[PDB]
Parts: sequence; structure tokens; C-alpha cells
Amino acid sequence: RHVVQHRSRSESS
Amino acid sequence: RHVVQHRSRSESSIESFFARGACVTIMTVDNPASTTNKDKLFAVWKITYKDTVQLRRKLEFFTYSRFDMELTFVVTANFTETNNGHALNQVYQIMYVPPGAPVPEKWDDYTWQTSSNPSIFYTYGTAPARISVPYVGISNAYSHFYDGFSKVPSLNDFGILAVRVVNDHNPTKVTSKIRVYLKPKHIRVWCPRPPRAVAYY
Amino acid sequence: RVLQLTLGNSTITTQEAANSVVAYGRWPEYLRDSEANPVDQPTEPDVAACRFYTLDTVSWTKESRGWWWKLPDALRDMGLFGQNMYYHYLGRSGYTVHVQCNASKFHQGALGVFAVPEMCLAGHTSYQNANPGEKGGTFTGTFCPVDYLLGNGTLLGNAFVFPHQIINLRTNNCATLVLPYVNSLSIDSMVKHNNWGIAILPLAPLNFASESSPEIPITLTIAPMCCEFNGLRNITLP
Amino acid sequence: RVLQLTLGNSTITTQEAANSVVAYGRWPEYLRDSEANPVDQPTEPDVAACRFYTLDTVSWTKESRGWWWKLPDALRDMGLFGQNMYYHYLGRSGYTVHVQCNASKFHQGALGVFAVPEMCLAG
Amino acid sequence: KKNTMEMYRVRLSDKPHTDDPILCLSLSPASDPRLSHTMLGEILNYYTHWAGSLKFTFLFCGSMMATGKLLVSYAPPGADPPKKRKEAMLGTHVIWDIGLQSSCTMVVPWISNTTYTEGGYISVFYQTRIVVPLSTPREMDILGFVSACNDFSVRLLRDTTHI
Amino acid sequence: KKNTMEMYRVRLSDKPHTDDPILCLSLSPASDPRLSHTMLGEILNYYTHWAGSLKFTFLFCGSMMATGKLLVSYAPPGADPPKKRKEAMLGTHVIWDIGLQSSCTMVVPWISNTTYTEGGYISVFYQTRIVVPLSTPREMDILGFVSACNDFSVRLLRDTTHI
Amino acid sequence: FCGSMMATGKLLVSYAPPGADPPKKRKEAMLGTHVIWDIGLQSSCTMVVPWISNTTYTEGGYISVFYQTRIVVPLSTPREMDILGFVSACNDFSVRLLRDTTHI
Repeated sequence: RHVVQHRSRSESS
Repeated sequence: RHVVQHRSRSESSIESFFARGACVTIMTVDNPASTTNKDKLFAVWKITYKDTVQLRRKLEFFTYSRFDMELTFVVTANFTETNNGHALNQVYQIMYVPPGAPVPEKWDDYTWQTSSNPSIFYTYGTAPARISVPYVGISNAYSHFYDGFSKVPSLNDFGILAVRVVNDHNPTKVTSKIRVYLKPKHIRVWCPRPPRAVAYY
Repeated sequence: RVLQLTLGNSTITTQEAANSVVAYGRWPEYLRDSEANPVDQPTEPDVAACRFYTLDTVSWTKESRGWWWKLPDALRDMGLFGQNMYYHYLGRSGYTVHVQCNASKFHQGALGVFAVPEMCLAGHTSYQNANPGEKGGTFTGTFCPVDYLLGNGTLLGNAFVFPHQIINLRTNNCATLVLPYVNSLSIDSMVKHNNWGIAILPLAPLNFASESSPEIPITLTIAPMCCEFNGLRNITLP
Repeated sequence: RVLQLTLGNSTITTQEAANSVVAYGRWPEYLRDSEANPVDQPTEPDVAACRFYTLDTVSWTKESRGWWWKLPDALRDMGLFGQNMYYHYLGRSGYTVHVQCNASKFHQGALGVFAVPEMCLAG
Repeated sequence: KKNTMEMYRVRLSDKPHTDDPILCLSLSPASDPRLSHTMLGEILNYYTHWAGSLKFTFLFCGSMMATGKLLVSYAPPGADPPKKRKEAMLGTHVIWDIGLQSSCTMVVPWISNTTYTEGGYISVFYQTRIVVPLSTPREMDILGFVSACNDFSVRLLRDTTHI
Repeated sequence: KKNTMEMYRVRLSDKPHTDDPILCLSLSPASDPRLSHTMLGEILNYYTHWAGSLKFTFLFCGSMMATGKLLVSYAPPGADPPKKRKEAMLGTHVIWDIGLQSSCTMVVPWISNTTYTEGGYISVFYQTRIVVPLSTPREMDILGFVSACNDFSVRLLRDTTHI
Repeated sequence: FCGSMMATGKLLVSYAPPGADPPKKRKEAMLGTHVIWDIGLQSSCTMVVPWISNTTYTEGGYISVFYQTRIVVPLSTPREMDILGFVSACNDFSVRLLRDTTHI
């Protein structure tokens, strides 16, 4: 479950 | 019959092997007639490949996977009774609850109105409905086999499909069945394994 | 030719690395920059823990059906690797499993050494039962999983789809498997989740001349490679 | 001015290193090649164990007569330094002892902090 | 204290040297009733997955004359929180001198989605007791503030707000 | 033997010189219960038409001291299998010296779809009986492995998997 | 090793530094400094210990040998071998302050 995630803010627009 | 054939492996590709429409469930709902109705007013199904042996086997050839998911809904209704059934054309709410999101518990549950959950509103008699869910996995691949435990003293979430009929006070009971046709798309697979028998399938 | 290999304070002897397999032709490697993140933060102790660890030898007999080990499980009591595997929360590591096997020229038989990703066994619903540790478990011919099914309802003849080697005593008596980190995630808990699983099954059974040694030794030597973990990495601002 | 110093996973705050003494004007140093030997063989773990360790605070009162610590003794239960101090058989190390002392402007008194080589005490 | 102004103030006082922490805050910004209803937590409740760093910032609101030291410890995930000052010091920590700097910031990195107690801990211990000059009160308050970093990331909106 | 570990081992032993073959395997990888459930056969069951070559590989798992010769014969399709060593030798064959090479590979070319007994045969005969030095066991095992070649081709998927 | 050319097996030659009590089990030995000596491949095993110095005027370390594997013989070959051991100083080695103490 604990996954490395890159920067992603598109859905918080 | 014994024909000379040139090299041809296109149909053994992962896409050609997997990306083939196939029914994965048959949900059922009855019209919201306040006659004797239970459970019946709405259907719920957790998306899973483990309920159809063909797709299950083809996937369990491998350890890890990724794929988008083209769902296609074939709705089929009819009057439950010999009753001279007259009914204006019904509309079906086909809600897709993404992974890790609340499930409907009632016909009038709050989830049906939630903006998060994308919903199709399908008018009976029209072309079968269709949506394409992407790879909704938390990890970087769907794991068919997971050697490991939740807690130290297998399963992956694709979403849920809920279905109801929107038409409210219907006089005649109309039973309806929604065949869900899943078609994996953009399939990638990793770490092949032997197939199982057809024994525990 | 006899190649003597040293990792840290640990030395082993190999007749030759003449046929040493690399699962999927992928060598172990650290988590690359394209898949890493300075905010999901790893560190690399591949200094000391990444050494040869030699499990307690198992004895192949005429009646032996097979043995199996899980990784990183088997190394959970093995010095610094076992320490790091519990101190740290998230970790990744490849392995080098050198299955040596010591037999005369008057013994005969063959072992299939199989490295399996996500080796979920079954008669499974128990951690201690599914993770025997350093000693590993054993297969059966009828818990302990079934020989010809690998436990997972799975004809052993097809097992050669997995990374593998054949130790046929008339030819080679040792096998090496270089296993990269394989998981659905770039990094994961080592204590809750075993990525790899070694399974050694006698394809051809042991047999030997009249009064030879009745049971020969199979020795496993597992070396972590590119072992890396989290991630205590705190920024204190002025 | 307030200087915040980090060693490893360990951070302390110092008002200023304005008057920081070096015993005999000799800074800590590893064993030099002229005094070392490749057959009497050292290793250098000055990576992790060499961090700030902060002992349990003592309370200066009107009646206090003094306190004392031995080194490396005091650090014999202090994480990796204490581990290395028992795993290894022979070891050498310098130290940086930062005696901070927290008082108002309406307290008064003076402490003498003395670093003693071979501080053999007696009744 | 809850649903009052006093629910925001961690009171420091004079009492026996028990190395019990002043506070031990678990870093579950989505499900921790403390961090849950912060602005960060309020936004995280709208999403299903999220990852990044959280900067916590403790602010001392005592006298200009007060002096002392606190130990701000960070326990990574999977490690149970430290119960004594020594355990905290031998881990990752910051010794915060009150008399020198009125605030202490700490950026925790490995914060990620719960599912659908882990995440770590920020604890505060008395290194030293607090020293005041005169009849100055021996009862101070520290506040605490939390935020995501620029790196922080959320995804898969999960508005679950009904009546 | 079936559904055991012994179903994979062709036992060689010491017994009268009957030129009956050690094994005679028919090359119907889709319908032959031996080759059917190989990985090759498992994939071929998913398709309707297929063509290419199959490399078979027999592996001797006896002693390093054992010595002898086997005759690995290939009967093309339409020819009934050879029943004696001479018939096998006068056809296409490989004399496999055990003492010199522990395995023997044989690539059969004319493999194609059944319909919707033909295909050929791979047979193994004793050329010589096996020679051992001492009380060394006179009971060995040969294994066999099969695969498609790179040339091999399948088409028209026919998933037929139900309950 | 002074056994048969046919004998095969493995020994674990462990080195315990000074101040460490000797290992009592093969795992303790392996997790320390050791050499796995394959008998069938090399008939001898050399080990250079560095921190040897004057007693005074039990420490120094240990060289231990464990069975990693039991020894495998082909036939009626004897299952009773002998290993010899030899010791020497290195070129680096140094002595000083003669103390002839030889009387009757």
C-alpha cells in the first residue's frame, strides 16, 4: 500500500 | 488442412490475448415499486476478475499486471408479472465507485448523489452504455499473487459498480438485468507463471 | 579453476561461476532516479549487511521431496541484514542465491532450483506457517505443500517458466541465481511481505553406489545485493 | 546570533561558540600514519556513532558541590557509540563536551568545568 | 478543553521530572482527530491518496525571561513512540533552547495515505525544566502548527459529505 | 505415476535386449496428454491454428561414471513409428553417447494444427546397454523438455475454459 | 586436508577477534569473520590473523573450525580423515627485549 508517488497536483486544481 | 504458414505472432500479443470483451457479472435490479421490495431495489458488484475463470486463468498466467478497463453495460428488462404491463421507458443509474470509496447501502443512500462517483444515466432501448476506467491501482501494477500479509502477528481494488432504477413510483414491477462486459485495455504483464489446472476454478 | 569470493568479512569458494542465471536478465540495481523521490526518501546501507550468509545445510536423501525458503524472510535473523530488516520500515534488495551441493562422482540425481516471485504456497493463512525463516520448509508427495504442484496447484514440469537452474550431479553440482528486486512497488515492507521464494525439488531422485554417503548436503549461500531502506531523513528549518 | 548544529540525526542549539576551548590547543585527529601500522589495524566508524549525545540534566542548587563524568564511560549506553565501545576491543576518540547551563539574569554563580586526563578519584 | 480555545495550548508547568512526553502527536493527518480538522486534514479528507512532507512548527508563548530546553523527537513509521527522553535523544531529535529561539520547525518526510497506527510521531519532552527569573509565572503554553510542503500531492477525490 | 513426481522420469534399467523403444512420444503438442499440459501445449490450447518447430531436449540424470549409447529417432508424419533399433537407425536419428554429452537436443520442423495420430514421433532406443563401473546403481532416469522455436506461430484464439 | 581425493564437503574456518569469546555454533561463526573452505576444491585453507601481541610482562582471539556440511565419500572410502595445521609469523612480525629463561 505504501507507494512512492511523484509530484502530482492536477486533481487538486 | 496441413497448410504452409509464415511467421505470425500478432494474435499472441498480450493485447490480442487479453483485450477481448467478456461478461464478468450479471447484476439485477427491480423497479422501485413499493409492493414487496427488499434488497432488490439496487445492485452492487465489486469489480473482480476472480469470478470468471477465463480471464482469471489468463491473468494468473502472470504475477503482475496493469490495464485499463472498458466496461460496457447491456441492460435487459421485462415485466415480472402476467399483468398487462404498461411502463414508461426507465432510466438506469450505473454508478462506478472508485477504489477506497463508500458503497451504496440503500436505494436512497447519499452515495448515489455524490459528485466523486461517476455515474451513467442510461435510457432503456438505447445503445449499451460504456465507460473506460483507467489503471486505478494504488501500487504500480495489479498483483495477482501477493506473498505477504496485512499485519504481522491476493486482492486489489478495481472499484465497485452499483446500479439502480431512477424511476420512482412504478405501478408494474419491471425486473432488469445488466450484463457487465469487461474488456481490459493497454495490458502489460510481468513475471510469467505456470497456468493452473481447471480444478479450483 | 577455483574462484574464492569475499564479501565483507565473509568468504566462500565457488568451483566456477560458469552457469550463473540472472532472473529475467535483469541485474539487481538500486531504485533509479526516474522512480525515486526526494520526499519518499531511501538510504543505501549496502556496505556491511550485503554479505554472504550461509544457511544451515539441508540433507538430500532418496526420500527427500524438496525444500523451500522465502526472501528476505530467511535472512531475518542474519546479522545486520536482519537488524536493518526490522529497524527500517521499508526496504528493497536483490539477492544472489548460490546453491552449492556436494556429491561424489558415484552419486546421481538432479535438483531443480526455482526462484519464484510471490511464492504463495498452500496445503498459507498464517505468518509463522508461511515463513519458516532460515531453515525453510519442505514439500511432500501427497502443513507442507505438494511436490508436483509447488503447493499452488501447478504442474512442476511447467515450473521452468520461473528463473531456475538444474543441478545434475553428473554435470555441474552447483547453481547460482541472481535475483533482482521484483515487486509491484519500488519499495515495500520486508517483514510483512516476501518478494522471492527459493524452491529446490529433486527432479531426478538421489541414488548412489553401495556404501556411499547416504545423504548429501545442499548448502544455500544468499548474498543481499543493492540492499536499501528508508529514510530517517528530517529537515530542520531555521 | 544562534547557531544550530546538526550531527547525524541529532541537533542542538548553541548561543554562540564564542569561547570554545581546545585542550592543549590540539584538535581531535585520527591515528596518523607515522604512529599507525597496517598490521596493528584500525577502522574508522566516524559516520553514525559520532553524534551529539545529551546526558540527563543535573540540577545546580545552593547546596550543590559538584558533578563528574568519565569518558568514554558516560557514553557506554549511548547507542552506536556504546555498541562499538563493546563490540570492538580497542578504540580511541576525542570529544566535544558542550556544557550548556540555563539561568535567568536574576541568578548568580559560577561553575568551573574541568577536563582532566586520567582523573583518578579517591575518597 | 475540546471545542474551546484551550484545546490549542499545550501547557508547560513545574512538576516532578517524569520523562513522559509533553505531547506525542501521531502523524495521521487524515485520521487523527487532532490533525484531522486542520486545513491540511480538511483537504486530505477530500482525497483518497496523498503523499509528501509535513512541516510542524511549535511556538513558545511564555516569557521573554523564561529559559530551558525541550527535546522534539521524531519517530519514523513502524517504530512505537519513545516513552523516555533518552530513547528520544538516541533517535532523531532537535534540542530546542527556548531562551534562544521561540519556535522550532520539523519537516517529517514519509507521510502517505492510511489505506483505502502508523505514519510516525512527533513527541516533545522536557530536557530541562523551565527557569524563570522571579515571580514570573511557571505556567507557559506552546502552540503547534502544521502544513504540507510544496512537494505534497493528493489524488482521487473522495467527497464524502452528507447529513 | 500420474500426478506425481515420477510422471516426469523415464527410467533406464538393466533388462533383456528387447528393441522396444524406451519411449515413443507423438508430436501432437495440443492433443497428446503428455505434451498437452506443457506450457507450450497450454498456450496452444488457447489457439486454433499453429505451426512451427519444436525442440525436444532429453537430459540424462545418471552417474558421471555411467556410459552407453541411446538412439534418438525422429519419424516424420505419415510414417508409423519405428519398432526396432534398425528401423530407427535407417531413418533420421541421433546416436547419443551418454558418457560424452549429458543431453541431446532434437528440433522437429513439421508441426502444425491437428484439425478444427499424425505429427511424427520422437523415439528412444537402447543402442547399447548402460555400463557402470562398480556397485553404482543400474537404474537411471532421463528427463525430457519441450519448447517451441522462435519461428513458431499461433492464431485464431479459442479460449475454451468453463466448469 | 589429508583425506581422499574423492572426499567432498565444506568446513567453516572462523576467526574471533580478541575480547570476543569464541563462537559455539556454526551460525555465530558465519555471522562473524569466516572462510567457507570447500574440501573438494582446495586441499588447504590459509588465514592471516593480524592483532597478535604480547600477553603481559585468555585473549588474542580464536581460530575455530566447524562442519558446514558433513563429508561426502563415494564408496567404501574411509569416513575418517585428518586435517593438519601449521602456523607461522609474517614478515611484519617483530620481537624485542630478550628474556632467555632456560634453567634446570
